[PDB]
Parts: sequence; C-alpha cells; structure tokens
Amino acid sequence: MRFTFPLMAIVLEIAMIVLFGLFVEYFELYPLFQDVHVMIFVGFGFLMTFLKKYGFSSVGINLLVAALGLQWGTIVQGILQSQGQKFNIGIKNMINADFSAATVLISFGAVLGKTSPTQMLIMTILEIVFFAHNEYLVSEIFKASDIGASMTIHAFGAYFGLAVAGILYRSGLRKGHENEESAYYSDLFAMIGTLFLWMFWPSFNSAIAEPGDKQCRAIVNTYFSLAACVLTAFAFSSLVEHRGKLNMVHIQNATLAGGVAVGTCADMAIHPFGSMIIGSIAGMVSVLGYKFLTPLFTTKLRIHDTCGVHNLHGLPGVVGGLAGIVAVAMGASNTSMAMQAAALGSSIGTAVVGGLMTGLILKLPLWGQPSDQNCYDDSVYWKVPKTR
Amino acid sequence: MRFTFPLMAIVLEIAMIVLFGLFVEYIFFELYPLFQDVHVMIFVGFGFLMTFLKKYGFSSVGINLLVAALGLQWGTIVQGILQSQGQKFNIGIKNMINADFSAATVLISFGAVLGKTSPTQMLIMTILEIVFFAHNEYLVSEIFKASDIGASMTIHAFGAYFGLAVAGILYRSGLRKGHENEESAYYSDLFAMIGTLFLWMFWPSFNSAIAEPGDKQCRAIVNTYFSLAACVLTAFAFSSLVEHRGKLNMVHIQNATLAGGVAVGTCADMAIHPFGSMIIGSIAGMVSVLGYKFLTPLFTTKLRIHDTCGVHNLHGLPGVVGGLAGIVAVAMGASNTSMAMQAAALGSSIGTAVVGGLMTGLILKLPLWGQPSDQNCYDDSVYWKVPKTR
Amino acid sequence: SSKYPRSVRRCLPLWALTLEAALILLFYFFTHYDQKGLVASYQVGQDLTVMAALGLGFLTSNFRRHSWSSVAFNLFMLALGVQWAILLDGFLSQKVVITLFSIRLATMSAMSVLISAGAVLGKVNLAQLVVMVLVEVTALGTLRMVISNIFNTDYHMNLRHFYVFAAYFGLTVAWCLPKPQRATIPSLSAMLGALFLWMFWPSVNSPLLRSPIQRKNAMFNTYYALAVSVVTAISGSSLAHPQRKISMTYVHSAVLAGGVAVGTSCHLIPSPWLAMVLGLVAGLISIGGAKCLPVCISVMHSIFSLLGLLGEITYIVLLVLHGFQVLLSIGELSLAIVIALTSGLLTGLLLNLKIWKAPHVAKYFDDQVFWKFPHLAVGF
Amino acid sequence: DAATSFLRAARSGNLDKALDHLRNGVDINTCNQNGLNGLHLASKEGHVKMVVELLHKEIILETTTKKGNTALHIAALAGQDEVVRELVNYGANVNAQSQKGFTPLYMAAQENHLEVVKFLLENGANQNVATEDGFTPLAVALQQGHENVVAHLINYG
Ligand SMILES: CC(C)CCC[C@@H](C)[C@H]1CC[C@H]2[C@@H]3CC=C4C[C@@H](O)CC[C@]4(C)[C@H]3CC[C@]12C
Ligand SMILES: CC(C)CCC[C@@H](C)[C@H]1CC[C@H]2[C@@H]3CC=C4C[C@@H](O)CC[C@]4(C)[C@H]3CC[C@]12C
Repeated sequence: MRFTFPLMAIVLEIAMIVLFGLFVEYFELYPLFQDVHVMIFVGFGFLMTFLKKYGFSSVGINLLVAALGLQWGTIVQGILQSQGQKFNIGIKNMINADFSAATVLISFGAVLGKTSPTQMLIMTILEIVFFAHNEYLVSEIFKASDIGASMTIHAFGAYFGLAVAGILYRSGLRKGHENEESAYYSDLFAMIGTLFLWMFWPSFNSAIAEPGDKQCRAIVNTYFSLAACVLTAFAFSSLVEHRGKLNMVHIQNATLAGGVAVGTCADMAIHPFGSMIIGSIAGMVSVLGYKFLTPLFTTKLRIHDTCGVHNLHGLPGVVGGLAGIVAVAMGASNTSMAMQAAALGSSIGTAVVGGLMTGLILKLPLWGQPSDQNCYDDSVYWKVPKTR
Repeated sequence: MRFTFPLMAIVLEIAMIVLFGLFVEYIFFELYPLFQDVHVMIFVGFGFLMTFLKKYGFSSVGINLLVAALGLQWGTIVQGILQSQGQKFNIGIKNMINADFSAATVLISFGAVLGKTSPTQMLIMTILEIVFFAHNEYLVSEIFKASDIGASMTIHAFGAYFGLAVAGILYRSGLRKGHENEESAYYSDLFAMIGTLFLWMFWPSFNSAIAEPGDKQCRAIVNTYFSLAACVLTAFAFSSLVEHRGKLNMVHIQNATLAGGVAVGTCADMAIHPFGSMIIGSIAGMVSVLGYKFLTPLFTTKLRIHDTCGVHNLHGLPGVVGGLAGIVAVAMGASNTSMAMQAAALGSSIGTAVVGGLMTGLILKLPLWGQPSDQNCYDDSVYWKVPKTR
Repeated sequence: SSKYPRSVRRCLPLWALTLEAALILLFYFFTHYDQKGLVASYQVGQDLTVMAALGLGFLTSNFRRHSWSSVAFNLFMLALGVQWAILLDGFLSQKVVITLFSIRLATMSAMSVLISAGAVLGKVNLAQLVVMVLVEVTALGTLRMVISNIFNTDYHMNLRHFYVFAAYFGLTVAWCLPKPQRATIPSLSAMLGALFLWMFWPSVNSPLLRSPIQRKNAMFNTYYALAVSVVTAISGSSLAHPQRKISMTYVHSAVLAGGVAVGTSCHLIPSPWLAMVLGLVAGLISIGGAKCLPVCISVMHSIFSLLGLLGEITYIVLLVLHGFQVLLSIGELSLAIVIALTSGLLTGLLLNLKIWKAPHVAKYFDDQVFWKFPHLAVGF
Repeated sequence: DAATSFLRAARSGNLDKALDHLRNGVDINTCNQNGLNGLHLASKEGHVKMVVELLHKEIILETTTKKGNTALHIAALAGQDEVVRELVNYGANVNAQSQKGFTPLYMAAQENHLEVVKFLLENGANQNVATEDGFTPLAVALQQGHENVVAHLINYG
C-alpha cells in the first residue's frame, strides 16, 4: 500500500508529540553539540552517497532516520535516566539523542539499498530502544567507561545492523548487483562525509567528557589516533590492491577507524603515542576487513553489509573495547577490568539479539521492500531526474 | 553594455568604504560560534540550496556569494545608522549577526527570481531590499516592540513577499508554461542537499543568536531543534502523500524540511514547550509541502508570479504561520507583549515587503542591466565560462 | 619510457608505514601531555583544521579527472604534516608538551604545505608529496628559528610569514617538475572548499594573537576585507577573461585576496575602512594579475605570490605608523623568500629522482594513475 | 643466469649485450616468471630497435604472458606508439584477446593513448570485441572520461 509510509511517519510523529507533552520540560557545550550534529547529518549522510544510483535515498533517509531518532532517543534515554518521571532537556540530552541517531545510522549502513523508508522508521524505533537500554546498562549498572562509545554506539550499531542484514538476506544479491557500484562524482560526494567525520570526531569523543583533564585528553587522543589512522589506512589500501592503487572504499571509511578504536580510551591517560598506536592498528584492521572479511561475510556467511560498517564500526569498536580493557590493566584508568569486558560483551550481545528481533519484524512483506532487481535504486522511492 | 556590472560593483564598494570610514568604528567570543554557524548558513546553506538547477549551479552559488558579501557591508551601515540615528557607532558581534540576517533576507528574495536576472540586477536588489528590510525590522523591534527573535515575520515572510513582488513585476510570458533549463539533475540535487542540511543543522544558532543570554537563548535552541525534527517527518510524509505513486520529491525534501525552523522563529524564545515547537514544526512541514504541490502551480500559471525556488512555500507561508503562532502564544500567556503588536508586525512585514518589492522590481525591469533573454534563463553560460564537461 | 604507471605496491606502503612508525617512536620518546576556555581555545584549532582538510582539500578538486587525488592527498598530507610539525616545533623551540595551542600551530605549519601543494597537485604521486611535506615543514621551521635567533622574535610568532613562504616554495617546486581541464561538478565542489576557506579565514588571521582586543580587531578586519575582495573578484573577473565571462576558477582563488592582503597587519589596522581599502586593492591586484601574469605554471599560485608580497609591503607601510625597523623588516622578508626559494629548489630536485616512480608527463591530472577503477586491464 | 641477463638487457634496451647473449646461444624465446619474453619487455620499454632485432631473430610474434598479453597488448597499454607501429608492420594480430578478453584497442582506449587508438582503428581493430565484463573500448573510454578517445571511437565507427 502506497499510504503505509506517510501513515507510519505521521503516527510516529504524533506519538513523539504526545510523549514530549507528557514527559519533557525545559551553553558551553553547544559548539561541541553542533560538531556532533554535523557528523550525524552531513558526515554519515554523505558518507553513504557512494552508491551510483542511491544518493537521494542515502542522504535523505539519513536525514529522516536521524530526525526521528533524535526525538525518540530523547524520550527513551530521558525516561531511563528519570525512571519514568518528567525530565528537563539540556544540551547533554541533545548530544545523547544525536548519539542514538548515529547508532541507527551505523546500522542503516549495513542494510543500505535493500530496505524501504518504512522499514527504516521501524528500525529506528526498535533499535533506539535496544541501544538506550544497553547504554544504560553500561553506564549505570556496569559503570564502565566508554566515553567515545566504541562499544555502545559503534560496535552495537555495527552488529545490530549485521543481524538485521542477516535476517534480510537475499540469495539473489550474494554474488553482487549491477546497481551496487560507485561512480566517480559519487565517490567525490562521499569524501565530503568522510572529511566532516574526520574533522569533527574529536568533538564526538569529548562532547560529554568530564570537563577538565578528561575532556582535553579525549580531544587530543582522538585527534592523534585519527592522524595515525589516515597514514595506515592509505598504506594498507595500497598494500592490498593490485599495483598499489588506492581504493576509494578504504580512503572513505578506514581513515575514520581511529576515531572508533580510540573511543573507549579517549579520556584515559594513554598518551598521544598510545592513541597513535591505536589509530594505526585501527586503520590496518579496517582496510583488512574491507578487503578480506566483507567478501567472506557476504558470500559464505550470507551477511551482506553494503557500506562495510563491520570494518569501520564493528571491528574497530571491538578493538576499542579491548584497548579499554588493556588500558585498565595498565592502570591508565580506575574502572574495573571485568566491567569493561562485561560492557563489551553486553554491547555485542544485545546488539545481535535486538537486531535479530528487529530484522524478523522488518522481514514481514508489509513495508514496501524493493525487489532484488530494484535494490540500490533511488527510483523505487524517489522521483529521479532525467540526467546526472 | 559590458562594464555595467564591474562599474556598479566598484562604485558600490567605494561607497561602502566611504560610509564605513564616516560612520563605523571598532560578549564577542561568547556569541562568535553562533555567528559562525549563521555565516555558514548564509554562504553555504542558501548558496548551495539553490544549485538544484541543472545548468545554473555557478550562478546560484556565486551570485549568492556576491549578494551576501555586499549585503553584510550594506546591512551593517544601514542597520547601524538606524540604531544610532545618524551618529558614528561601534560594531560588535551583534552588528555582524544582524548584517548576515539582512543578507539572508536578500537571499530569500533572490530565490524567487533565480535564473531570470543578471548579477547587476542582484546588486541593485540587494541595495534596495536591505533598506526596506532594515526599516521594517526597526519598526517591528522599536516602535511596535514585538517579539520576533527567529524573524519568521521580519526575515522570512518579508523576504518571500518582497521576492514574489519583484518576480511578478519581472514576469515573463514566455516562462509561464515552464522552461527546458528549469530542471534539476542528480548531482545538482545532491549539492542542493548540502545546502539544505547545513541550513537544517545550524538553524538553532540562527534563531538563538540574538536571544537574551540564559533561559531565552536555550529555549530558542531547543525549540528550533525539535521543531525542525518534527518538520522532517511531516515533510517526508506529505511529499509521499501528494506525489504520483508515493515517490518522494527532492524539491520537498530540500525545502519543506526547513519550514519548521522558519515557522518556530517568532515563538523560538517563548515558553511554548518542546511539544508546542513540534506541533508548529509538524504543521510547517505539511503547509510547505502542500504549497509546493498546489500553490506554486497556481501562483505561476494563474497569478503570473513565477517563484523559481518556491520561497513562498518555505519562507512565505511558514513565515505567516510563525507570526500567527506568536499571536496565539501571547494569547496563551506564553509571552509578554501584546497580541495587537504581534499582529501589527505581521501586517507591516508583509505590506512593506510587497510595496518595496514592487518599486524595486520596477527599477530592475528597466532594459539596462543585461538580464537574460527568455531562451537563456536558468543558464550559467550567459555570465559564466561553463566547462564543456559536466 | 612506459606511460603505464609502475607498481607502487611496495614503495608507498613501506614509505608510509615506516613514516608512521618513526613518528610514533619519536612521540613516545619526546612528547608529553598537558580549563574554563578549553572549548573556546579548541574551536580556533578546529577552524584551522576545517580550512586545512575541507577548504584546501576541495579547493584544488576543480580538475576534470583529478578530484579524488586532490581531496584524498590533501587529507594524507595534513595527517602527516601535523604530526611532523608537532615534533619539529618541539625540537627547534626548546621535551615537547602537547597542548591544543601546539596542535593549532602545527596545523598552521601543515596548511603552509597544503597551499604549496596546489602548485604541484596533478603532477606528483603520494610519495613525492610525503617528501614535500617533510622538507617544507622542516624548512619553515628552520626559517622561523633563524628569524628568532637573528631578529629576536618568538619562534611561534614568526609563523606569520607562512603565506609568503608557502606561495614561493610551491612555485619553485612546480618550476622544477617535468612539463605537461575543468568540469562543472568538480567546479562546484571546489566552490564548497573555497567558501569554507573564505568563511573561516578570520581564524587564520588570529591564531597566534594572545590578547582579546587584537583578536577581535584582526577578525573584524579580515571579515570586512574578505567581503570587499569577493565583490571585486566576481565583478572584475569579466574584465580579465578573453570571453568577458566570470571564471569560476579565478573566483575560487580571488575570493581570499583581501584575507592574504590583511593577513600580517589586521591586528594593526585600526579602523574597518582601511581594511576595506586593502581588500579592494587586493581584489584589483588579483584582476590585474589574472590579466597580465599569463603573458609573462599555475596562474592563481602566481597571483597569490604577489598578494602575499603585497601583504608584507602593507605590513611595512603600517608598522612605521604604529627607518631602521623598515630595514629589519625588509631583511626578514628577504630572508623568508630566499629560504622559501632555496628549499623549494632542493625539494624539486629531490622530487625529480627516479625512485619516486612519478607519473609520466602524458598522465598528469589523472586519478587513474593512483586509484583503482573497475573494468580496467591491470599489469602486463 | 645467461637468460636472465638477456632479459635484463632487453628491458634496459642494451641491444649490444642482448645480441652478444644471443650469439653465445641464449634462447630467443626465453621468458621471466611473468611470461614476458624479450619482445614483451622490449615492447614495454619502447625499445624499437630491440623489437626489430628480436623479430629478425625468429621470436614468436603472438606469444602471450600468463595474463594472456601479446607484445602488442603490452605496447598498447604502455603507450609505445612507434613500437605498436613496428609490431603491426611485422604482422601483429591487432584483434587478439587476453584471458579477461581485453584487446589492444581496449588497452589503448583505457589508458587514453590516442595515437595508438588511431593506428589500431586504421589497421582494422574492431571496437566491438567486448571483454568478459561486457565492456567495449568506447565504454571504458567513457568511464574514464577519455573524451578525445571517445570522440575518435564514435567518429570512426
Ligand atoms: C551480528 C552477526 C555478526 C552475527 C549474528 C547474526 C546471525 C544470527 C545471522 C547472520 C547470518 C544469518 C543467516 C544468513 C542466511 C540465512 C538463510 C535464509 O534462507 C534464512 C535465514 C538465515 C539462516 C540467516 C539467519 C540469521 C543469521 C544466522
Ligand atoms: C586491541 C588489542 C588487540 C590490543 C592491541 C592494542 C594495544 C596496542 C593498546 C591497547 C591499550 C594501550 C595502552 C593503554 C595505556 C598505556 C599507558 C601509557 O602510559 C603508555 C602506553 C599504554 C601502555 C598503551 C599502549 C598501547 C596499548 C597496549
């Protein structure tokens, strides 16, 4: 039914309005919030525009998903923190709502080009519930330190999206798709998202960091991790390609793995050289993931990941969690090691279980899912111009 | 003739230099980040939003840069002269922000006549429109003393109506049934989405920059944020509802998703609640999409007003909805200030916009500014060297 | 010789990974860590970073088939240059305490290289650019150190000469390379880069200004000079083009004109009218350079070189107002240009070495030389 | 080791050393690990005299590498127009296909080697021999934005 999407959008928005009326009441961090905002809406949105015939869906559904997600995440996270009571909206609420949007967008990267906007609304709602509850578990029960959210945003989003993509597996797409390909100017547009993510990641990892030494450390460590990651991502992209050519997939994504991998340790006293080591390993891991593990996942494990979010958010997120465990073992922070391990395990496990449930809901033939031939094509859901 | 556009631009610049020398002299770092967000909105947001036209990208972004760069200087002079009543004045971050707001008003008007005017015409429109805009906002803020922190009425409605009046005066019979160049392209629409997203992201700074520090500024930010969020959902929904086979239209997604930021402008610093901002944002997106679908064809084919970017659907109608929301919010007791002065502000904004736009369009109509022929409308090649390769 | 690029599958990874390993080791051995205005101070460095990666990265993306290389190589160059600049600034200005301020200064050092690279982009591969980054950061550091030793200025404050050093270093390196265009969409992306540069340039004109009043006045002067320069460049472009049309490529560079013109004196300009006068004169010089220099390789780089020199000249014309100091400042400028040219010649001679596996002159301005594309025959 | 030295001489264009090695008894049809014989490397590096001399010494013209590339494929990809001319003069098959299905015209078109494209078309190169991927020389030239090559390809037809 063509009216499923507008009805769902309007009903969800009315529910948001009623919840805000029931539960919500009314400046130094506002610039950091705006940096995070740019990463959410321009960073991810344009990062996903590499697909030659899916640019409209990538950027626009990014906008739609994130707009819904910030409202719903505001509500869910606020109710969790208030234990069902009314709560006030600060700058921190806005930053955390943007983080919930980022988690959903990471998951979206796994199923990009194979889902409808209606499916993405449903996924936003369910995934934000699961993500918020895991994040509450990590912050308040375990009391683990994950300031950059390597486990709670990146690893969670990656493995949730992978579980959904696994449930939504299409046998017809295992060997590839004519539409699943980049274009020259499309890769150019994707570099815009890459550059904004790279530029503003230090604000991402430090926005809610405790003011003072922890926030300064978050900024500096994130910056140097990303600087090292750029060099290693370029080097390993050249290393794994015929005749040393550079691969735009690698330069668009693996250059950001430093931001993900240093997230758990960002506010810890790991020193710039420690942050650089983490970034270097992350760039390497991301490029190797894109080159060797994504084909393995798609063909043998039947888990197709359109944007290779496992290589940017999943494996580097796991690496960041492991780095947090090790850093605790070296005294770099006062948090328990067992709680870091528990946070990593809970993030991955909750992501997988919730992703399976959500994908089982998304698998119902009621959401206008594209046919196999029409995957990665804007024209299913958009009026497409007649020339490029 | 040939040197009209260079001669007018240098004569205007020398005038600006003289006026600054005669009148201008030298909290800042608290507000500078918000000013930076506004600056990005002016030059990247509006500039790239208009690059959807397949053969007009250079003129869109570049004439946007020319209009805004001139307008910040001219608006500094005019607004400061009005505030000082003809005396030498100092300039701080607020003068910067207000001049950028005046530039934004001109850019909104430019969206109506986009693709049918020359750079010389845009210089003239900038100079005249900033004067009309500055006088109206002085009337609204100082005589009426109405509350318009987000400038739904003084920027958006004013700019929209001033642009429509110029577009109607500049009406071309040839363009009523469309134009082969009035058409988007894939990558042009992606560039337009760059513009849209920067406007959408930085609108809270836009609506909160001049707000009183403290509760009012924070309320402006929060209200704008959630209003824009709700507007996205309704704009997507109604773009699906009104289009053939439910397909989304990038015109709607590029423009109607900002209607929430426009419509919450007047009430932005008022205590309408986050839920109140969302209801206005949800209505704004609806109204903007319906305007694009149904009213723009009516305005163009029947009223002889051709609005290239549909600024009436983003800035005009949502501007009026925001002014109307402010009157209702005063009746609710959400705000001090009278219902009558909020209503007087909406009336004066519209009336001064249409009157000034009509007199400015009469000046622009004169066949002296190198405006394109009907055939060459929406074509960069009239004024720019265009690469052979797309 | 073969016009088909030689495999870099061993050169480039070994080079980049050895560089990053060396940088990590040096950071471990020589760098060390360490309030109310943390976010305020961070935002200036973030503005510089945005101007470096987005601004300069996309500004050179206008080429028809070299946009990927421009953007990505600019990112790589920034990542290398900032780490190396941290180490070099520490070594020549004392262990290295890493602060947000030191990151900001290192970013400025990196942007000097990024501006210089515009003269050579499309004619070099990544390894050559690594060499250029290392040598140029080192040469700028040496120049600042020599100025500090001789004229008793601060090492960090001598980074004011960055625009003139960058313009002349890049020109010399370009002059040394073997001897050898636009499209609409890359032109619009380059406009995005140019706009971000133009918008955040006031942050370039006051990173190094400690006091608030000087920062405020410098920002105001840069903003107004830039506004005037954009209007002169778009309006005057039609005059400096054979077809009487506005040139997008000319605009991309000429928008900055007033920024560079007031770069080294904006803290000394006491009223905005003078900054606007300098912006107008910078724009007019930009038109004149576009129209005249081509008669007498990159034209925008050449006009920038005049504009940086114009900037020092107006700094001299002003510093007296606020003649031995003139002699000292002329000597400082001459030493800056001399070192820029000499280190640029050395860099160009190094870049010409065969081992870099540089692109064939027939293959300049092509992403296909450096990037993977589908459905291509590969190898032999 | 003599064969390795002969192959190195062919790569470097040291015609005297290669001739001395051949006189000493070095096999003309020797090849390196990649299957590039002396003619393949001579074509790679554009050593016209080496090509002429090797052709005189009864080197197989249509011997292919492991990638399936003949001397003409290598010359076209390398952009050695003079070598392509000599190879065709000596009877090089201009429509030979590699394992992937690339023709010399496809390689010339992909590498924007306009003069090679000119000569191959003028010598009967068929611009419809597609690759296993289904790509034609016109298609790959369009993909890479080689605009002069595309214009000439469509003009010749
Ligand atoms: C998060 C990732 C890394 C691991 C956990 C996700 C698991 C549970 C996913 C990934 C692979 C998936 C399977 C892939 C393909 C098929 C075949 C299909 O005809 C039925 C579903 C089935 C059998 C999927 C069920 C869900 C699945 C098992
Ligand atoms: C992620 C798994 C596979 C392990 C690999 C990451 C390793 C290399 C990381 C994780 C945590 C890191 C450590 C964290 C904290 C410190 C204390 C500091 O004063 C010296 C560096 C040191 C000791 C770091 C060195 C690098 C390190 C050991």
